[PDB]
Amino acid sequence: MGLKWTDSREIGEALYDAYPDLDPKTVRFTDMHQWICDLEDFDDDPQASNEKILEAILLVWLDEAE
Repeated sequence: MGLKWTDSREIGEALYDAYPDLDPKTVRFTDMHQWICDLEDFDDDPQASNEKILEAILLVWLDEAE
């Protein structure tokens, strides 16, 4: 039981927490999925990263970062 796809907010905060130096506008779904799948705390499904799944996480990263 780690970071879950539906739990995009906790993930968004995780991303901004670990990567406050990175701008979520320049971060694409691909790039984000690399780091989010690289997360040691991440534990759900590495393949079911639906676009809107990654998008929700990207959008919340935008929300937190700015």
